[PDB]
Amino acid sequence: AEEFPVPNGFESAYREVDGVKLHYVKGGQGPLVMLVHGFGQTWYEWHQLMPELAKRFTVIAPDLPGLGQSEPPKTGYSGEQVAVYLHKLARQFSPDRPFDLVAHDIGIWNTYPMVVKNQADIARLVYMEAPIPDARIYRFPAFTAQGESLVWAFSFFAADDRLAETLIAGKERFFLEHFIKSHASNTEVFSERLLDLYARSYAKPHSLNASFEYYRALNESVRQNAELAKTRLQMPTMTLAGGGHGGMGTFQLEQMKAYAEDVEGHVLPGCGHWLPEECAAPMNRLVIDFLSR
Amino acid sequence: AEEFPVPNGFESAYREVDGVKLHYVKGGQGPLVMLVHGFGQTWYEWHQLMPELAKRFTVIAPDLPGLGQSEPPKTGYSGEQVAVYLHKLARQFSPDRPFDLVAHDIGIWNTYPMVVKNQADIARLVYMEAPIPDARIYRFPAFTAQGESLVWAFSFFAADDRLAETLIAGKERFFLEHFIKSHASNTEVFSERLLDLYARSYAKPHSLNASFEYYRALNESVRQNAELAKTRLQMPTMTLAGGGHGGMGTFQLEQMKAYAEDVEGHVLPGCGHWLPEECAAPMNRLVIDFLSR
Repeated sequence: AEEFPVPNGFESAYREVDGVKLHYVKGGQGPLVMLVHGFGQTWYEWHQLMPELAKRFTVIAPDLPGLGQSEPPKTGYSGEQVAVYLHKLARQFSPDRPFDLVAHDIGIWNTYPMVVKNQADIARLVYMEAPIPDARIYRFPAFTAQGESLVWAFSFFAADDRLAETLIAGKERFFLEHFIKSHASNTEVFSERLLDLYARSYAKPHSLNASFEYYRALNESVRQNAELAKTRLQMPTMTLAGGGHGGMGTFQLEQMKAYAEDVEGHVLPGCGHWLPEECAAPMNRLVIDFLSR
Repeated sequence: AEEFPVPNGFESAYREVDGVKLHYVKGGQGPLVMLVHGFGQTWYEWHQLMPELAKRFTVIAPDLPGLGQSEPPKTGYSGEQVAVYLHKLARQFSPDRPFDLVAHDIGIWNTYPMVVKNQADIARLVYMEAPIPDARIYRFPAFTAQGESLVWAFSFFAADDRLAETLIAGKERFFLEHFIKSHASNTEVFSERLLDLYARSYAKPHSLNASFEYYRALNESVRQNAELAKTRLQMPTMTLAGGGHGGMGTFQLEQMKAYAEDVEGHVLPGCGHWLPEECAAPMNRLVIDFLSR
């Protein structure tokens, strides 16, 4: 069974990593690039970018532990813990060469530690649409002069007593449409059909819970990154962020500069949080050109 | 049928104000004190204070429009609109002399405009545990190093698509318990019977909706207050805030200083947000003493 349609010429497979079975979609030939999705989604967010990338690279797009068709982690959900799974996965397919990394949203939280701890394993890096967990997250506002703020949901998801699962179970489809669209500038790309696909996946009880566990581990990740960030990233990096409603704007690049010696950043106008879907053409182009240098 | 037990010597009654049937509980003799409840609650949060005050004053405790047993407002839920009803209600009972006003939580939002615009009508003012809606609310953090922040619910409640009603319906009891206790230092005062009563009341579909419409109007209230605030309050005022988990701390007095010329404040150590229930005795004493001067 596949929760989402595999692109022609790609395979859907699984690999056991430290006792956890990870689902991934793989295709193409050449140097490895790993694409890591974020909250509310799965590998499928990369499905339009993958075919073009696979013309030049071996592309692998895993489901984060607990999400999509991947089993929950056995250690925990903090960035440093989850990153081990992803680093090892990538190294199964690129054991003797560095690989490229593209990550979106909590894909960042779940990769940063393995990047900083194995810098020689990472050739080039693309980060989009989310803060690296650090003290800056504590400065985002709970409420804005426009209405709901960008990250109030962090508290919702992190709340005790399984507040979020309890309220959202049975209403996953409704909640996800609200969440995704409220964070979008080009909301029209989120058809009822596409939303059905994403909602069916995260409605799996272990997936709904795993979604929130990432946020419940966020403060732990912040504490981990406080130690880890004493060494800057040395490889070429690019940040992308949406300039429209729901996007991170200049924050993405400004924070990344504290983390990387070599970074070029882009803000995409009229695009919100969901770059691969809201603004496929310019995002795809930026990523492909960057990785193809 | 009464949603909550009326204290001996008080009457539960109704008055039509501008086409809206408002419910209140009234007793005592002497000059009038109006007690205005906030979110999650009704007139009943004042039920311990009322018979002590009723010894020196005529005490009236209304249900806010749409909450408890009061009809929804016919105009709207912004502070300036709601304040009209509460002001006219008070004047029916105290046409010939100024009355006192005690307000908690969103009771503040719903009274400030009528206070600032009718200063001659207000003898003395007590505000506890909530910001007057102004730009300061945009500084509260979405998330904290300890987990869920104090006011992330502002965005949750203000969200469209009836996000809050939709998620909370059928789970009203569960949600209110978590919300109340997460904003309390003294959770023990909230018995299953007490929570049952409050939950039953706000679970009325029009009451559940009314609850969040106050937050959906919050930005409008902030804009209203930006004009109103040009005139400072001149009457004697006191602020109270909880010093423990869930409380506003020093913020309450500090904000009030910018609005009022004559203000004294207290922070109550060991108490959270729900002062009349968590810390009835010291709160009652401070209010009674302040008003009895």
